[PDB]
Amino acid sequence: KKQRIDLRLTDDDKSMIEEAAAISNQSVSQFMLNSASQRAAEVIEQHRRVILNEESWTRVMDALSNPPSPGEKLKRAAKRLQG
Amino acid sequence: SAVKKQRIDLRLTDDDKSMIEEAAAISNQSVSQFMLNSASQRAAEVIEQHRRVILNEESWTRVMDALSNPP
Amino acid sequence: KKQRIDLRLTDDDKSMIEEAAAISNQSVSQFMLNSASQRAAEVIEQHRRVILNEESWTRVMDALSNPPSPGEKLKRAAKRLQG
Amino acid sequence: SAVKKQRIDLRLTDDDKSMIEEAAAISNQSVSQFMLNSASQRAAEVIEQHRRVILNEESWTRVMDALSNPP
Amino acid sequence: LTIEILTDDADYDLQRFDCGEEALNLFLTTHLVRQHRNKILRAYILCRNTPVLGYYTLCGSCFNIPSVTLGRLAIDRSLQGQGWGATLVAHAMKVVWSASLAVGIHGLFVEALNEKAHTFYKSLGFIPLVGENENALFFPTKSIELLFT
Amino acid sequence: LTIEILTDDADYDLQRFDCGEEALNLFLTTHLVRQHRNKILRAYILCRNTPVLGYYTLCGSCFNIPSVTLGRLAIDRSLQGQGWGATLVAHAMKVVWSASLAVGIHGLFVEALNEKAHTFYKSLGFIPLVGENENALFFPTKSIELLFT
DNA sequence: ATGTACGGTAATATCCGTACAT
DNA sequence: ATGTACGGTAATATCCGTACAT
Repeated sequence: KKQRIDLRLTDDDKSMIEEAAAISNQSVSQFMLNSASQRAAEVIEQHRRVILNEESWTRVMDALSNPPSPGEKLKRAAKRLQG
Repeated sequence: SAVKKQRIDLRLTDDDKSMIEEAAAISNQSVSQFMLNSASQRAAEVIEQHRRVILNEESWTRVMDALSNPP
Repeated sequence: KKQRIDLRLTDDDKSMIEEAAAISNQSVSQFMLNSASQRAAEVIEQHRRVILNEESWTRVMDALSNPPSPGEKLKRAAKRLQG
Repeated sequence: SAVKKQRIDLRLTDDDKSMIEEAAAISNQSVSQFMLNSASQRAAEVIEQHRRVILNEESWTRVMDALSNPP
Repeated sequence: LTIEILTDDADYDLQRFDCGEEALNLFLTTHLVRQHRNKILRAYILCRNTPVLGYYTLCGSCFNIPSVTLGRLAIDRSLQGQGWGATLVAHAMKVVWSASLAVGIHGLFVEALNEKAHTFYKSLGFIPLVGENENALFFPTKSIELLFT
Repeated sequence: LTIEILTDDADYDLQRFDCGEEALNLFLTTHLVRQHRNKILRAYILCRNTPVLGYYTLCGSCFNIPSVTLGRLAIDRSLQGQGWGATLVAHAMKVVWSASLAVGIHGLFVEALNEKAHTFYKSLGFIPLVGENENALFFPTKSIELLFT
């Protein structure tokens, strides 16, 4: 609404972007800014983990149900933590 | 290089700019080199993903025309 | 490009449609016509079958590999077909 | 009933009209009763699907603020 | 009684032919002709030599692996039972099988919305699918080739 | 040597502290401060009482079940080995565990991009995930509660 | 060369008006 | 009442021009 982005590009690049925008029933404005801020979230937030896997999800759930006892190295590190 | 220039001018909210420019700098590239690269890869994706749709329509109409008469 | 669709609706309906279009970064033109022709394909083409299922897909693949012999009823129907 | 009217006017390709009006008649409803119902259900979907995104952002910023200091 | 594909000429008629299910009769009387004319499906009718006592619809599909789908099949109440229904299924299989010889189709699906139809198609050799595909039954093109030796 | 969260005051400095991996040093020297200031992550640094010999980053996440993620952890080459790295992991676990007492978090994930790091986190008790999650290791909040009795 | 940046006039496309029909 | 339908003027937003910088 209030800010703007200005860039320059090849007529080949513009032809490709415009063709795909038309295929998407979109202006190059909305195509560019969508394909930008939609792909930019993929960068600025790695705050999601899709563990979905028959073994991985079951490992996580077994950890939640049966919590592994803290190992020797973790206990020694906790001892080294106080200071 | 081998190519020239031709501009595009779009308008956003500054809160959307922030999220764009941050990811641009995190990918070590200018706002232009970000926006354009992302738009171009998206554009190639939905330019081949439509070609496969057209292929599907073609083969469907082939099976459909063969579901009619013996010839 | 060349044709048009004209309809009338409630101001409540219009408020909802406009809000969701704004959330989608779209005009009510593209939101309406997309959400229309995108959902209309779901009606005018039941030409796809997503068998994806551990049992169903394996049944289909076992049919393709091991083709079941034509049953008695199918043979009698084939006999009744000629005429 | 209990409600009034307020129009929307959009323009398409006749080949897109065909696909819209056919599915409208197949669902036994006018072009208006099709277009509007489909748009409204889509609109409710992407109006609750955004509410869940806002909820996720809120709880994420809660966990983030708690990942800072003891208080 | 003969089975033939719908003729694109106008004034075909053949009004009412009750099969028991109101949905199938309604589809026959208000959707079938236009969808055949508009190439949405291929409609085949079983009627006498004077001009209807049955019908079925075929539609190309993908499971992608290409196939053909039998969505609707109806038989008049005066022709009680499965007999001419099974004969129409055989006719559709022959059509799909010539089409496979022509362009390549690996199977035929069939839509079964109630348990009576489910058992009917199961008596013909269709394999029952499960899950989200519970209403769909499948028969390979190899079995159709076996049917016609 | 003490561990403390990054201070939002300007001119903090503490330039170079080579850990062996150029990517982690680059992230420390050109991404960490701004991303902490912009609330993208929470950055903790291990340095002396004069003003850096290590750092780690925490970030809230969801697996949806809420959790916390350790994306980056680096230790200077003058502090060779796992020792102060494991101590920093314990510090991060204590932070995540107080945060779970506050708002509720069920676990901590950790990013391991090479086999040395994979074995390092495996020696600390993290459970190895497989498939598309091969580079992610998990530790429950119950085990962290066990660590601090 | 190109990234970033501001604004003014061309282009568009959003609205009403107007029509007859149910 | 509402579905279908045509077009004219308001609105928009697409373009250039113009700026200094690398």
